[PDB]
Amino acid sequence: PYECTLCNKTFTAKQNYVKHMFVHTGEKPHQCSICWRSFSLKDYLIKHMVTHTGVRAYQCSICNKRFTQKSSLNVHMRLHRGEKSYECYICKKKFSHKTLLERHVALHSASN
DNA sequence: CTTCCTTACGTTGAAG
DNA sequence: GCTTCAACGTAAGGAA
Ligand SMILES: [Zn+2]
Ligand SMILES: [Zn+2]
Ligand SMILES: [Zn+2]
Ligand SMILES: [Zn+2]
Repeated sequence: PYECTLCNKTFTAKQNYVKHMFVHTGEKPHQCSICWRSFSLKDYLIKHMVTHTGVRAYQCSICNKRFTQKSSLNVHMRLHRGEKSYECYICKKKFSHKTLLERHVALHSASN
């Protein structure tokens, strides 16, 4: 029900509406006391502080590799699921089409 | 190729 | 019940 006069965007709650209008003001009052960069919202600065501490709190449950963020970990999860590959049950090689495995399995048949 | 690092939205749930 | 408002979640996309 909340709309931005400028960029014309609707928000569900008032919190994101109030924050969005402050970002428009360009003001950045949340400063990192290590590198002295400023940020418009505190939640942004909280994420920036990881670049100094080096903590990697977001660990994948599969390969156990840790990341600086959850967005970085979310996109990493798109790699543990991908296109399947057929497997010759003799030489254990992989193939990308069934008609390719049938032509290869038929090779093991002719010679033996 | 991945990952870092930035921003922008969202709902949930203590706490007045 | 009605307001925050912090702590998360989702995602995008150039930089490293
Ligand atoms: Zn706007
Ligand atoms: Zn800093
Ligand atoms: Zn993983
Ligand atoms: Zn084979």
